[PDB]
Amino acid sequence: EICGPGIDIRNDYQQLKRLENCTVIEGYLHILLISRSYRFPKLTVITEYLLLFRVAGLESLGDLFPNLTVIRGWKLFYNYALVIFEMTNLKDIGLYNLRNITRGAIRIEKNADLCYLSTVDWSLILDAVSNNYIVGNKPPKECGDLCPCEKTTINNEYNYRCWTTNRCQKMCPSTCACTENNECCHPECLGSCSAPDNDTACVACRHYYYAGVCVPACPPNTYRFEGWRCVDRDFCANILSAESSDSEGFVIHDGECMQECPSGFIRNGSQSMYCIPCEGPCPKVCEEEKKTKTIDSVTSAQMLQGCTIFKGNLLINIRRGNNIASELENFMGLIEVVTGYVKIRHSHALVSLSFLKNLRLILGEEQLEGNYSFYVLDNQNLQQLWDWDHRNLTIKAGKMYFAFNPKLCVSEIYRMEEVTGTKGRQSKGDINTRNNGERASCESDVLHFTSTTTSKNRIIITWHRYRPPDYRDLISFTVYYKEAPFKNVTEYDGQDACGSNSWNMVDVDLPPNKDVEPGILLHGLKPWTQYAVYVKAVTLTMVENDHIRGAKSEILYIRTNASVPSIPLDVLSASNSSSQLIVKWNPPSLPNGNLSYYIVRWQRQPQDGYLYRHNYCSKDKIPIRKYARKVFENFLHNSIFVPRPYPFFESRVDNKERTVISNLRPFTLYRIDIHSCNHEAEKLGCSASNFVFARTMPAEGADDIPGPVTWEPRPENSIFLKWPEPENPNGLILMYEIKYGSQVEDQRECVSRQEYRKYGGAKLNRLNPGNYTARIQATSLSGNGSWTDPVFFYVQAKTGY
Amino acid sequence: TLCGAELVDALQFVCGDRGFYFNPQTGIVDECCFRSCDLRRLEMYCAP
Amino acid sequence: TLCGAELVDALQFVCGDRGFYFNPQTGIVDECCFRSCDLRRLEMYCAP
Ligand SMILES: *[C@@H]1O[C@H](CO)[C@@H](O[C@@H]2O[C@H](CO)[C@@H](O[C@H]3O[C@H](CO)[C@@H](O[C@H]4O[C@H](CO)[C@@H](O)[C@H](O)[C@@H]4O)[C@H](O)[C@@H]3O)[C@H](O)[C@H]2NC(C)=O)[C@H](O)[C@H]1NC(C)=O
Ligand SMILES: *[C@@H]1O[C@H](CO)[C@@H](O[C@@H]2O[C@H](CO)[C@@H](O)[C@H](O)[C@H]2NC(C)=O)[C@H](O)[C@H]1NC(C)=O
Ligand SMILES: *[C@@H]1O[C@H](CO)[C@@H](O[C@@H]2O[C@H](CO)[C@@H](O)[C@H](O)[C@H]2NC(C)=O)[C@H](O)[C@H]1NC(C)=O
Ligand SMILES: *[C@@H]1O[C@H](CO)[C@@H](O)[C@H](O)[C@H]1NC(C)=O
Ligand SMILES: *[C@@H]1O[C@H](CO)[C@@H](O)[C@H](O)[C@H]1NC(C)=O
Repeated sequence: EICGPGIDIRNDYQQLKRLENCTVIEGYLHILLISRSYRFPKLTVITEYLLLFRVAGLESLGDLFPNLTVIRGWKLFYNYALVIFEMTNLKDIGLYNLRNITRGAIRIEKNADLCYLSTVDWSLILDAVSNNYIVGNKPPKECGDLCPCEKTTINNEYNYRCWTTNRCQKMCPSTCACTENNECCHPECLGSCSAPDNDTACVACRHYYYAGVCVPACPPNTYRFEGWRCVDRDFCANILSAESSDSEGFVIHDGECMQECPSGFIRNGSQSMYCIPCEGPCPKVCEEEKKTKTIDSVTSAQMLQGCTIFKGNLLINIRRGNNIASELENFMGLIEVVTGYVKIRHSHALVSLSFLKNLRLILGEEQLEGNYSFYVLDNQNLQQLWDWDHRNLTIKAGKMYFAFNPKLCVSEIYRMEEVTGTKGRQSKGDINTRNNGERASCESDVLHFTSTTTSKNRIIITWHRYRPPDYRDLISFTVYYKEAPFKNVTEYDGQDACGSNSWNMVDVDLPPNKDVEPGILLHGLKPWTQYAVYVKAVTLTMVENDHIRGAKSEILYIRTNASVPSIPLDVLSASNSSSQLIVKWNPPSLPNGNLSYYIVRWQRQPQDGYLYRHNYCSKDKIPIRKYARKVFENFLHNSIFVPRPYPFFESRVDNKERTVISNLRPFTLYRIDIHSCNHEAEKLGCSASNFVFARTMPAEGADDIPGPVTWEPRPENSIFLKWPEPENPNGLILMYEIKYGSQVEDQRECVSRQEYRKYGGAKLNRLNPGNYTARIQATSLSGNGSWTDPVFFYVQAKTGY
Repeated sequence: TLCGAELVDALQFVCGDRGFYFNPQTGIVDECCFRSCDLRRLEMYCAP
Repeated sequence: TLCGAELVDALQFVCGDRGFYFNPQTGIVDECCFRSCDLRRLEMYCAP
């Protein structure tokens, strides 16, 4: 009896009755928020994970599932195969038949009455014992882990192993997968054995299972289902994934029966039970229930995001809107094939259809009345289609109708049917010159630029004076400029006459004096940046001749002059060793040219002069300087509760943004200046410095006493200890400590650095007679040194011969 | 705002014997713990 | 990020003997304490 594909028991205590027949639970198991005696000896295997949470009244897990042997953990709950969290009244994990947990780890948390945690050797039940989490339970010091058997090494200890107070932890002998009492199971077996080394007598199969047999790999005409058994071809032809609009059956792939084809695979036509390898980015076909998808807003086009093929019809009716050309191009820019027709009606905001880029095929399953597959009408601002000489298009069936598109030149739609392939298919009234191309300026003159002058942020550019075709026409100019990273720039990139998507526009008038030519000064530009500039003429014709001409200039690419680069970004430094400093950074924000190299500088910083003056045997704190469960509860709550509906040294780094400085004074502060030059830094000069401070590693063993300690008797019953000073300490020696005593070095003397500078040592004054031992330790800025070797001195009771 | 074990205590209190319904990880913590939620929002996490 | 007395310690360290210049309460705390600032931004708070 298999139960699945997911058991979620909660609220009602009596709802647990759903496990009365289940011997295997396909999927996870949830026993949550439960508030008598229920026994389920049938259950032995759980494929995924097991979760227990806030079950009141339950005292042990053996009360419910005594025969639970294997938790395969095919799919894990936050990388855990068993979660026992906030279980009140629970006293022990009574799963005394649990043998193997195949995958995930365990998280046992917040069980104030749970014992027998350390009595379980989880190293022989699961593998990833390091990633377990057993915190917040009843402390083993305040429990009483008592057995009523065998034992082994747990961590560094050796102690007995028991699941509960009546049952021990069962183990197999070293000769073997064993039965109840010392007989090894089959190699393909797992857990216990109804009979020794038999395929049909296994409580749980390792690898896979089929027809009562523990098989390594599935038989030839069977496939992997879930992670423990094998099913035939007709079984997965009856499975149905979670219900959606694009929900279909399961697929057979790589001898496995999964829900959907893996990444880089798509379902084969007709034979929809197998996955065929699509080489490119496999399509995301979008199927909508409504016959004709109307795009009357940017919010309506959102449902077409990421679609490759569209099974339906497109009706574009965009009157108003925001920045539309860049927005629709995010949604509809990936659509490549339209099964039906495309109608652009009343789309006044659209000046170009360029947002339909990858659209290379329009079929014609359904066509508008009159057999039309492409139908545009009343587009007062559509200057151009998406049909420029770069894009491809193919309309398989249907005609094209164009009417009341005034800004669209009639020559552009004649060029469309060349690639479209419908040259002589339309009628004489489908494409008419009367209401189309009415306000369009097709054949236009050419404005010629005359001179360009470039700085680091200003550009002066002038074009030739333009005499209009008629004497009466009032003439004005308009400068279109924008930052273009590279040259593939089209003149159409906005929407309507409000599309501020890209081109910056400045209206400059024709100068009064006829000797000076019209020009424009651009101010506030990024240094070393390629700008696309072109000028258009504003010819206001007094005699409205429908032989519209106009003037337009070539796209001129102008790059400004380089400047001083920006400071390097985020300078971080560390010290992996003494006399070494590693530093990393990011390229500057505004490089202002091609990056060539970086110039780093490091300067020795002096030790603090205030540190040398104070007597640190009186101060309590000596200064030290350095070198170089909620998130799971949120996941458990987000899943359970578902609501109902010194000089400077200088070096140049050639390529990378990382470098290591060598030869440094150990435990010394350093200023790290980093500059960023470019190709024009030889004349302009390299950039400024983004600096940081870092201290090297302390020289290990360099702040201890470098010689033996000597002693000399002094007046009274005194002893004058004398020891050499560390030549190269880690920064500075602040104080010394003398540890002396007769039998135990009990007395301790503090020696300041100022005291040592006067006498070269310390005088232990007035001691009781007897033999003594002494040890001295130097404390530097990085820390203390090691104690010296014990020196032996005696205090005579009567200083004499 | 209710969070953690303090949250599930109020959830068991509001539902009481009614229980919790069950049948995209922007769950109740991102609703009643990250932001302040009233008890009417909590009750909608119960059963019918 | 540097804040409070920890901040003015680094400011006196960076400027040193150079001093601090002086001559809309979105000051240095809303620059070097609210957000992370590098030592180049700190040095611009010193004197010439
Ligand atoms: C902004 O940067 C622009 C380049 O990105 C500058 O445009 C460049 O300007 C220079 C000088 O005005 C111009 O001439 C360069 O090439 C000449 C030919 O090699 C060179 O003249 C040589 O011969 C002279 C005698 O025959 C001799 O005296 C001289 O030393 C040279 O050996 C001239 O000196 C200079 O090397 C470039 O052709 C021009 N480049 C472009 C692409 O237009 C512009 O001036 C900069 N403007 C500012 C304000 O900084
Ligand atoms: C529980 O049984 C599984 C059976 O697969 C054991 O999994 C082994 O895992 C290691 C490491 O990934 C593989 O090298 C082995 O090949 C796996 N075994 C088999 C039979 O394929 C797992 O080690 C067992 N755990 C315990 C504690 O016995
Ligand atoms: C600083 O002093 C501590 C103890 O006062 C030193 O740590 C001891 O090091 C010895 C080895 O020489 C060990 O046998 C002891 O067990 C250590 N004791 C402790 C409490 O750690 C430490 O080595 C000294 N610092 C340096 C750089 O030598
Ligand atoms: C120009 O073409 C290149 C290569 O296809 C592309 O990286 C770039 O984005 C294009 N320009 C624009 C403005 O999209
Ligand atoms: C001190 O040590 C010496 C040598 O071990 C020993 O002879 C002597 O008895 C000890 N005691 C005194 C008081 O000198």
